[PDB]
Amino acid sequence: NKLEQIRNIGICAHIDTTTTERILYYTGKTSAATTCRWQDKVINIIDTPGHVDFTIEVERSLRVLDGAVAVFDGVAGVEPQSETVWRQADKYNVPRMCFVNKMDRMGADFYRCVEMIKDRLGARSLIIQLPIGIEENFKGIVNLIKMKAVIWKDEYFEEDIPADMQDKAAEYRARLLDMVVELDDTIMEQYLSGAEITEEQIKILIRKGTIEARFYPILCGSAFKNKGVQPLLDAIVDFLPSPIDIGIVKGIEVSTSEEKDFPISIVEPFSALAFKIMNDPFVGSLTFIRIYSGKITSGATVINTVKNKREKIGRMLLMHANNREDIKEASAGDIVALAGLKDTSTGDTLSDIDKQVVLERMEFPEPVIELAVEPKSTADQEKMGLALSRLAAEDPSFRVSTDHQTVIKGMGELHLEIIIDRMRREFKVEANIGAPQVAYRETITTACEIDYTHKFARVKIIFEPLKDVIDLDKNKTFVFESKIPKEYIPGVEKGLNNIRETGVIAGYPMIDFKATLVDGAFHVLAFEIAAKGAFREGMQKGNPKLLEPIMKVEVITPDEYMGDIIGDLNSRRGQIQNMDPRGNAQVVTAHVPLAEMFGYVNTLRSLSQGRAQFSMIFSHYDQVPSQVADMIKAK
Repeated sequence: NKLEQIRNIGICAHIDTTTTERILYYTGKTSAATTCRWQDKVINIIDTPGHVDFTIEVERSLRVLDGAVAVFDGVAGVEPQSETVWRQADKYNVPRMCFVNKMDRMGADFYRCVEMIKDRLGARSLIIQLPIGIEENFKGIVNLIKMKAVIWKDEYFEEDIPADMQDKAAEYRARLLDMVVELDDTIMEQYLSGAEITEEQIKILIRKGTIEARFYPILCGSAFKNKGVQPLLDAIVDFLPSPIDIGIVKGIEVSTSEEKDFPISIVEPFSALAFKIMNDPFVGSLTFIRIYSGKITSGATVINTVKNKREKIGRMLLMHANNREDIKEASAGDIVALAGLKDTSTGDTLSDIDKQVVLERMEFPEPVIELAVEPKSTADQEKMGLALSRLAAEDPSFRVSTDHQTVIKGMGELHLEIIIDRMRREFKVEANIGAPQVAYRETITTACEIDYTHKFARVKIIFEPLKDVIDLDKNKTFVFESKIPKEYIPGVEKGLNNIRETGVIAGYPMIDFKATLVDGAFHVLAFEIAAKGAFREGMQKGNPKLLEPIMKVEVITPDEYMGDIIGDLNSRRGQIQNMDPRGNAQVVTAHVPLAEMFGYVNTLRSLSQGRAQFSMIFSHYDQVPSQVADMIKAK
């Protein structure tokens, strides 16, 4: 089966020639993904670096790849940057191997680095290699599976383990076997009875253990001096999962909103996730997708289930080390680039029309952070619009609005920082940005009726906080209903919708309420004036209250910092929801008001020596305390 021959991988390395360069040279004899071959497998190397700190992109990278190679600086050991990615991989139980690099550099200490992998990361390490020679003398590795040394001259060759290392080699051989036979009772009895265990036997258990994330095979080498890359390639093919081994992709069936495990299979309907959009001067914008089921041929019609818009498959490309290949068909397991797509963003799902699925749940929360923009001069206004809209399509969680001064709206600081930067740099737009503003909201607490007359039209309307209504069939923030004296019912809606943006307390939009038009009168046209007065006066009678965005904060930290981290979260009016041990770390889940989260990236770093990490998504609105409610009515 073609599907079992695939290896979808990331190479996670803190940029030191690099390991990935050596990988790419050996298969032949810049891209979001590169496809190459080793032994009898097709390897798809996902470029894991990106924003590198955005969080969303890192998790999306981890769902596209199926296994990972974690590369550790042989001289530095385990570094904060590598810990934090390793923790994210723990989240998804990504099958992983460790490659201890730079074994030729001054101070390179394989065994110190293995100790940090075991200690700092709490990873169960399966050492299948030992280094031969220290620093400048590093010459190769002892393969503990074959019990043989592999040496590189300056050509290479496999020989008996060097004499002065037979003690270490034979001791690690055992430690390996004790780890490996824990996954089977029969071979366990075979190893206990004294019989020799075959290499093929050992490779199978190592593979099972690696795929189930029971342990992590450790390898070493030197990409600089070009030593150890071939065995790493062999271990990638031998031990990292195929998409068959993953078995399922998680998602939602669109018609039912039911979450589901979708089987990875070519005979099931087509589905794919776009993970990077890359601009190319020769072929235009490329959308890289990982296909999880079904097939697409050029000319097929699929549907973008996040945008709910059809797309047509035109050009399809495979990226190799130094050439692109036009292909006319792609199928489950493949990673390919599509050209000329109309409106598809990273994170979007492309699906069969007959069965629509979404693979990355994409609730589009109302923006929490708002920024005022003024173009530098009257000229750039043309560039100031085309650029901000070209980016609001590539990213739907960003919005731009205008008051009949333009305003941009995002979901967090770093999110807006990246946009403003691409705005001035990539698009040569010159403008001036104001200071951020929290997107406060307003609601009513109690039901309130009001008969309002303008002169001459008169409406009589009941306002109700949705939490108390006795109806429904959907879930909108503002609900309209008219149990009516007039055929002008459309006129009341327009007025009510236009003015709720301007709330009664302090100018913020009113949300979470029904408005029931009951009875009226007439004598002209344009009832919006009266419906506005009803709202403007009525809503003061429903005990209106200011609302602030509350964020779901998820902090992954090593236990020693959690006391400080939790105390700081509570100083931000945060409320801890849960703690779960993951390895030797803790996952803290909290609700914190966005207003108290500015600069948390840098605070968390200084509180955890760089070893903690966090993610933040909009949770809900709730009422603001008295002290801040006065702080908001200040302006």
